Amino acid sequence: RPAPTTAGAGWDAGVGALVNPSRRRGGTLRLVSSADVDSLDPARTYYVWVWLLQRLLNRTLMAYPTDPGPAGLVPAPDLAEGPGEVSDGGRTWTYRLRRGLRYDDGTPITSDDVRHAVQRVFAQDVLPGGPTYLIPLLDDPERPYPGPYRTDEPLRSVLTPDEHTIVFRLTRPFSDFDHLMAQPCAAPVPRRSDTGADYGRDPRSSGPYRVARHEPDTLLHLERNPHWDRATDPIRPALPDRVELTIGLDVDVLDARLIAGEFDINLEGRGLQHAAQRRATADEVLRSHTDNPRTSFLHFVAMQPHIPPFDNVHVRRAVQYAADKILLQDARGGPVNGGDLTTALFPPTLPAHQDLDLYPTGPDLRGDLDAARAELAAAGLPDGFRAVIGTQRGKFRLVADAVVESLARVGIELTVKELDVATYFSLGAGHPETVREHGLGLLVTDWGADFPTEYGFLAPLVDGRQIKRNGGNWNLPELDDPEVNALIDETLHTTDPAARAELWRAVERRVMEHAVLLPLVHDKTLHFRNPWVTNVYVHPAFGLYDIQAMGLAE
Ligand SMILES: NC(=[NH2+])NCCC[C@H](N)C(=O)O
Repeated sequence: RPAPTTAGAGWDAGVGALVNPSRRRGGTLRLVSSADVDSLDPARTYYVWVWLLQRLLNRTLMAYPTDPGPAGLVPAPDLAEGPGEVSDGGRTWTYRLRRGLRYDDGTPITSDDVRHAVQRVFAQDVLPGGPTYLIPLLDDPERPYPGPYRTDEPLRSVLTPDEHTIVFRLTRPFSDFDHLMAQPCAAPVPRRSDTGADYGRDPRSSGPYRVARHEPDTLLHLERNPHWDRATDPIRPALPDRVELTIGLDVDVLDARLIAGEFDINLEGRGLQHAAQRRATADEVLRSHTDNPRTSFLHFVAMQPHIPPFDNVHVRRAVQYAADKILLQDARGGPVNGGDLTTALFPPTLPAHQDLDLYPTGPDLRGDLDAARAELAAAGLPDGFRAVIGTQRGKFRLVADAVVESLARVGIELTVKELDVATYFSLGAGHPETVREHGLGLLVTDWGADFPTEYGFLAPLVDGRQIKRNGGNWNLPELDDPEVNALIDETLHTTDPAARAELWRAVERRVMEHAVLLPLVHDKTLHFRNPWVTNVYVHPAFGLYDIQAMGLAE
């Protein structure tokens, strides 16, 4: 019976809890996406939803557990027997592999294959597209590693004492290393099957499923991996016999067919679009099949000290005070569906999350214009000034327009520069030269961490060492405060998680003191779940349903 005709578990039932629990194996899970995968090479994917799909295809040393609660944020032993063994003050990480495990072709998984996967990341000329956190942590600047296609000498910082042991000797302490071991670029790839640029056409699988067929822009079918051993996998229930992804639908077409029951779940997970949002949130039966989680993305405005007059802290504080947070949230969808207002940066899933509101916007949250004008006077610009805000067409433009309206009230006169959506991070707001070319003193953007920790969340946004001069830059103000950098370094060797949280609170406070980032909202989304899908929950590390946990009702 289609969803509109029978009530489900209830609004938000899959947020922090598991809906429709079952161990029943069998059936075909019908997934849908508006977009094709970015890559089927585990090293070359960045899409959050493809990382989710990778939980079906490939195992890793550590993986996020199948848990809707806070424990879901802590990597658990997967291919490893236990969590990474830390020595040398957070600089050496040792893992011990489970024995006798096999790929889909029946061949053995060994520590050499995990080293090979990590080595492949270095071949950015052949395998671009995935995360590269591992490179600075493992590369010797005095003796650079050119990747495994250009030399057969192994990476010197990665030891394999035997077939079931791997040791990573890092260039610096790194508290969050288990998280890097949970990313798909660290899933084992045996060198014997590594076809390099072509690997995605026929990747090996260590997970419960393997690729049966991929037809670009059309479909992806997965079948069981006959060599995966259920008894050896503490993460994956592997309930369906088959997973079939339909690719390429218009987003409203997708929502309509999903709600009609023609597909079980939206894999891409961008949420219901406006039309279906209205329909679902208004209907008592449809509400019972909907979850409204935080996505852990932050929507914010960045201000760039390299673009006068934004070099002046008082100019930046004036902007913070004059922000109409209500208007800005409304631009984000927000009378009722505009995410969650925030005056700070960390999502509330992180330990360091704190009350921090250095520039309050008045009793109605619409702006403290007196405070803003006083800041403008401090800047020597009491009547305001002219500037340019960079944005994208669409939702980001409505937000930019809300900034224009907000700031006009204190004589800050903004014009809007739109930049190409596709390349916004590579060549647009994410490229320091572009920001200078168009004189973009303000930039509208959003961000989600590549792993659910304070470092993963905040370092790319504020750490001076993370400024990407050639594009893909996420530190838009190009903040390079040695005190912030030093505090971040301290967190990375601090073993005690509580002391670590306090240091991160100091970092976030210092960042807000600089006033280079204006937080707007933490984003939220509406996911629809058909009632015959079992084990549905929003994975706290992803903000999307954990597809791999799902089954089908009898
Ligand atoms: N694997 C992921 N978490 N992908 C989505 C986030 C990618 C990147 N941090 C961004 O905000 O654009």
